Amino acid sequence: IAKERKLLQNKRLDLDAAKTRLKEFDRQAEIT
Amino acid sequence: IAKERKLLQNKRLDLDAAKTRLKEFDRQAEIT
Repeated sequence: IAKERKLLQNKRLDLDAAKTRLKEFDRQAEIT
Repeated sequence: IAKERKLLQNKRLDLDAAKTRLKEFDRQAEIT
């Protein structure tokens, strides 16, 4: 549980980096 | 022309970084 929520909080900022630059979190958030 | 193609070759790798991590280049490539 701590591993899945740690990778959730790790790759949440990775998808923040993927979505905020305009012009591993779905499955990880689902398992978490 | 050299400035627009330099920013093309600069931000092409930026959108490579944006698209290869799965789960400024459109307008720059159009002007170039």
